[PDB]
Amino acid sequence: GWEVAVRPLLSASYSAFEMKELPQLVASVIESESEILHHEKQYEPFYSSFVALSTHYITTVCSLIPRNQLQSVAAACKVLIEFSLLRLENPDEACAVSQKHLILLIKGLCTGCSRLDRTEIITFTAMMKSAKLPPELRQKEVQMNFLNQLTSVFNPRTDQASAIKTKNVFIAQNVASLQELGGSEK
Amino acid sequence: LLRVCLNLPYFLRYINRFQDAVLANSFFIMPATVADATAVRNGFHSLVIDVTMALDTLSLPVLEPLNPSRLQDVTVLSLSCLYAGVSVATCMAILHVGSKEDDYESDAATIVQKCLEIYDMIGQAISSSRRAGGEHYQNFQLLGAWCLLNSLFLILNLSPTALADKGAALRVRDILSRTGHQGFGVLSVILANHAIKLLTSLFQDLQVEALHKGPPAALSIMAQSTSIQRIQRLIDSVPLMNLLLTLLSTSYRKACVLQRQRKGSRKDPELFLGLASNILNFITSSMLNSRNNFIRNYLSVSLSEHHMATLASIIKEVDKDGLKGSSDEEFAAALYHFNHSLVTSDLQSPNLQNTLLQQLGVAPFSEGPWPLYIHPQSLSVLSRLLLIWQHKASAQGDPDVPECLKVWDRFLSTMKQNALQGVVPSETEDLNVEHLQMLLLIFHNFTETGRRAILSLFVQIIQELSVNMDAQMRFVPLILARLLLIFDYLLHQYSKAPVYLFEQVQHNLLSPPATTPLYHGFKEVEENWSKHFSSDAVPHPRFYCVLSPEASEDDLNRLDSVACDVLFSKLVKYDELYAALTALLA
Amino acid sequence: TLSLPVLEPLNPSRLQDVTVLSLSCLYAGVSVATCMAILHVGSKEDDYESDAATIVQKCLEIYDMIGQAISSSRRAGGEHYQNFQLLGAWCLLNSLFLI
Repeated sequence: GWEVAVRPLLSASYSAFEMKELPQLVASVIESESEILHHEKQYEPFYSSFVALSTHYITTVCSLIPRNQLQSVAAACKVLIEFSLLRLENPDEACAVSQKHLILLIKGLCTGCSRLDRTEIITFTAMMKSAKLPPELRQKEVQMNFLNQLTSVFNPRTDQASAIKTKNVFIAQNVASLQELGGSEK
Repeated sequence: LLRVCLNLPYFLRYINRFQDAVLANSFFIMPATVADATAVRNGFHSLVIDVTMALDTLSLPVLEPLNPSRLQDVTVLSLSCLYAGVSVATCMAILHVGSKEDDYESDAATIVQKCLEIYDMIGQAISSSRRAGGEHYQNFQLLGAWCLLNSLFLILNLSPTALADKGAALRVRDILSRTGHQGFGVLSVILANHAIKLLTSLFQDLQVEALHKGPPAALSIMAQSTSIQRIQRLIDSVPLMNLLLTLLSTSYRKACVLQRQRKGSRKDPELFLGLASNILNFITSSMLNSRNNFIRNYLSVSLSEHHMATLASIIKEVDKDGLKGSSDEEFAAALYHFNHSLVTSDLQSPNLQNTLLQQLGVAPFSEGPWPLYIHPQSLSVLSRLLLIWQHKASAQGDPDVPECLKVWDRFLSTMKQNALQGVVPSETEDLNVEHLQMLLLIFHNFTETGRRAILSLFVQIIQELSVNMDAQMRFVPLILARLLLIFDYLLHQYSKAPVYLFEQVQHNLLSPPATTPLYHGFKEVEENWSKHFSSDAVPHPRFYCVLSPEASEDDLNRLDSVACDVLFSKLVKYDELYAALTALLA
Repeated sequence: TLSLPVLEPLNPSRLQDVTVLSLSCLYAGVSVATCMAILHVGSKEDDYESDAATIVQKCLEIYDMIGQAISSSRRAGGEHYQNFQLLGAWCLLNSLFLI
């Protein structure tokens, strides 16, 4: 199953991210959160490249995300920022991402747009092509995200304009997630 | 100029009073008596002159070196006009509860407005200065809030009864220690709005500062205090939660009054609505969403069944308003936002949750008939609470939530009563689609035992309704039709829950008041309905479907295999039930 | 990182570190500028020149950012902001004298 996620990773790599496949990667990240967190250095490169590409693509569609699917995007982004800050705090040799690039990925999850250059994006795609990884299920994931929404109340206190407003809401959410982790201090 | 301003003839009075007040936060106002207020009114004109003078004097470059010595004096002048304005508002409320007139009202309004402006200039000057611009700004904001909150509380607490009883210092402590809400007006709104602003800032300060980083902060700009201490000070001086809710309720109710007047002081309900909406937002964000333990603890303690009842009342008022309007819509959405926050927040006790549910009339353990139609927020809130309860149990694999089980049982009993009576219900007396959707969702979360019991009860109800054919043959089956639709859904969707159902609830009830709810409908039946129905739009979905436009499938395995298994189990007498269904056709 | 809300909490303890980092580039930049001055007096080289120019530019930029942060903060500013300005001016003047 690790295979299909690299699909939205590569299908979108070709011609921008398909919002349609997005609700898939969000799911993936949250499901693999604990693993990205305490994984083995054997698949460090794989996990690191996964996180970087996921962050970049989620930022690329920051302004355009279903308002209903917007909350799951914020959950997956909190997971990604967790991995990024963990790495920036404990520099790892097996990590396939530079501290500059990791700081820039947090900056993009927390700012208007991502900045990772395409040359570096293809480098990440190659470190992912490394494949150095460790229906009914779709409906199960749907019910999981449904409980997620019940617990995750939007509380969003304070067309094209709405798209920019959705983008700013995502930005506020991820800034909160970074501060949630006291990452500012870290 | 500073000396001249601080040496104003009318200012000196309030200045001294405010200083006395700063000691032991003994907030007091002298126009408590109507006659006292009248005398205050008499002096309005010269008071207006002095206020304007001080305002313009501070407007031109002054107190450039905000050295602590000047900083202190300038803050004093600002808080002094603040107290003057709050006392003017208090005397206006006193005259109102007792009841050049407009001239005096004009003077008073001018005084309050200009007074708040002096405060804001002094505040902006402090915040924009290089000598004392930050912690001093924060303590200036505390002093201001404190004054505003105390005044608002006092004004609201002023009742004509107490007024005539007195018939001079308006000690807030006395009212609290001793412990209609009249006296709230445009001026009250103005002060409340400014007070809300100050409150928001100190709470944002709390949030940025480490969670749960002592004594009540001291009422001094120079005094260095923790943000928590400042908030602690405000709470200790006056009950933050109580005052906020009091203002909220009064504002909303007053707005409604103005609306009614229009249907038949500013007469703009929007004004009060705006204040009310702001209050909701502040509490939800600064408090409800606040992760600070101190804040949450205070909230939980402050929360009372009375508050729940008030909240329920407002919800019902908004839900039963029937007028979207403009600002009303914003307030309505904010209301729901607050309601859902309460439902999700652990601050609301289970006791408080049940209290709110009963006050709405949607208590899941109440007696009588189940409300078939539930109001847009009364339904959304109920659904949120029940679903969160089912999730708690599901998270720990706990047994079927009895409340939701009792919900379904009561609902089915009411439906059988309606079908036994076969009386056509009104739209307000007919089960709403979104309600049906959340009920099916709850039925799913239930374990085999719960869902099988529901199926058996449905079979028994249909069989009993078939016992009297003559009445059924001459009774409108609108409710029986709804029951049969529910049973049919529970035939193609019993073992599993459909993705559309989740989306419908997430879109209809997990949303503040697309406005159109998400659901399916009887194409031919809805066509005939339109043949003789309102032309504007479809106000209420009397005819609908929950089975979805499922691909046409022959009876072969049309009914769920699990559902088939249950029907032939000892619990369900299918052979006898099927005969009743055949008879029901008549 | 500085573009992020990393130094946003100007807590007294953080305030010290926030000032520390700011004047740190200030010193780094003034020293890089002094090195460029030594090179000019002695006179991929163009590449290194551009590198040092970018360094000094971002040095001043970080100084300005932390300054405005301490100025508009509700937990710092006034004399604190004035003293940050004083220290920055000291560093810059001493650098000018040395170069």
